[PDB]
Amino acid sequence: REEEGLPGGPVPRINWPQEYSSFIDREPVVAKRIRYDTLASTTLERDEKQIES
Amino acid sequence: DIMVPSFVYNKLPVIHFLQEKRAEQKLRRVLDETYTEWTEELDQAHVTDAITRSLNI
Repeated sequence: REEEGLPGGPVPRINWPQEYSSFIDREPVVAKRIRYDTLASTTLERDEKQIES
Repeated sequence: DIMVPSFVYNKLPVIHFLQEKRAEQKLRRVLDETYTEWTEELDQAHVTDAITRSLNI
């Protein structure tokens, strides 16, 4: 995945155009989008040389 | 020359038999004390959760 260039972190299977229609207030939807967009832009990996050491 | 030698000869088979059993007993106890030891290590999911929390997500 890193070679291809896709985001390192997991990405949920969501269709935000549906979520916007579903919820009445944008605040929870915007918060969810912020959380997932921050998650997908971070590499949840540690150094398994230092960990093994 | 005669008497003690004969009675030592009579003793040999039983002592040999008993000492063989004693040796087998030691080996058996050695095997019986062996038990695979499985260790438990901190699950990495908690590490992944603390990583996420540190991001302020």
